[PDB]
Amino acid sequence: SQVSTRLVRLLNMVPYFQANPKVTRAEAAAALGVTGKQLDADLDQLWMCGLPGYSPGDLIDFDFVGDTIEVTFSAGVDHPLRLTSTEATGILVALRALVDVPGMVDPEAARSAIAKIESAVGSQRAVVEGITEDTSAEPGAAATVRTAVRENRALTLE
Amino acid sequence: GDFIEDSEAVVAVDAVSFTLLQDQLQSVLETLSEREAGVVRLRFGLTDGQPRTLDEIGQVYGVTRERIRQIESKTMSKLRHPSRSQVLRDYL
Repeated sequence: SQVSTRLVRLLNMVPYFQANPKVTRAEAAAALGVTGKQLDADLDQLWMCGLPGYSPGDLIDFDFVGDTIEVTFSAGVDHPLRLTSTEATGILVALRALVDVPGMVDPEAARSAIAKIESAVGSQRAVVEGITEDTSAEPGAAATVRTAVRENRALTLE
Repeated sequence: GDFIEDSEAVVAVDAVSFTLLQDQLQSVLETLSEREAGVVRLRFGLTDGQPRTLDEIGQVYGVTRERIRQIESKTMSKLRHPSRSQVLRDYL
């Protein structure tokens, strides 16, 4: 439900703040896709909860420098929560659907992402799989189109 | 029964060390403001025998819990300065 998603986001905020030492308010809001007031309320709620015993040196403590967020005591929160079956399956399905679409994404990048996600989550051959291990059907026009899009250069198409 | 050591007896060295630690901690806390010193004493339970909770202190001082947490964080950051920790380094 909504409460479960809020709990997951609040629990995973700490590793995100640890990854970026001086992430600003705007970057955090864009990353989490939430309004400023909601992010402030979640930050306040996360600030006053931590280790049992409830000592100021035991619970989670921050360090506000102007409009920047930094973590000084993770209170044991060092890694983000694992990936559930549904979200991992959806991500794999989306990647394997978009790998076959020409020009939207590089096939090598999609294959690397699939391999890394499968290694991280420990999936096996009993999941969604593609048709061709190596396409090799691209004539190189898609790469040129993507390069022209990225660099904003003139392109000739027949 | 004459070769069994009583492990619950006072070592007669931790008592004097703890007394000196309390005196030194009071001396260090005397260098702060009244508000921060009172907040730290109430939160850590240095006052009489036991600690309190963040909401309780916020209600007693009539301020928001966010303000109490910010005050405690600032005080702890200040107390981590080497000047106020060099004296207490040898006690740990």
